[PDB]
Amino acid sequence: SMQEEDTFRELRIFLRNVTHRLAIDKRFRVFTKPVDPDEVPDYRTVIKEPMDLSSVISKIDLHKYLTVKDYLRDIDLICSNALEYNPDRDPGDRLIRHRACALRDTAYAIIKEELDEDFEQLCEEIQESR
Ligand SMILES: CC(=O)N1C[C@@H]2C[C@@H]3O[C@]2(Cc2[nH]cnc23)C1
Repeated sequence: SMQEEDTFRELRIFLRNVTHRLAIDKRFRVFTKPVDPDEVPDYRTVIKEPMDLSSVISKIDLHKYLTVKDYLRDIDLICSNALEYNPDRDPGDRLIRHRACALRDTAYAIIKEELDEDFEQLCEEIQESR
């Protein structure tokens, strides 16, 4: 229905605003673009599904996310990729792990405060019906 397409357009507006607020935070700069194959030629042999905040905005605009749950699966993949690729005790690895955990926790906290649980349940019920 037209009302259902208005629901999904409100979901996209909401996801673009959360994603912009993560992308401007100086802590999260390392997550704003794909890892450069040139600088790190080993990255794509270890990490089988790379993800970054620029790809997330592209995916919103391609209508890839019909629920906030499917968006959070990509935020979780950015964070789990960084924990798996940078697991060592040295300060460089520990700093990127601390930033990855802060990106995940910040996204979840904005969604807990600003997403209406009945808006998310409506998106889930339209998705299930298709
Ligand atoms: C997001 C992530 O997990 N990354 C690991 C890489 C290792 C290190 O920070 C890089 C990018 C880079 N270029 C040169 N050294 C590096 C980003």
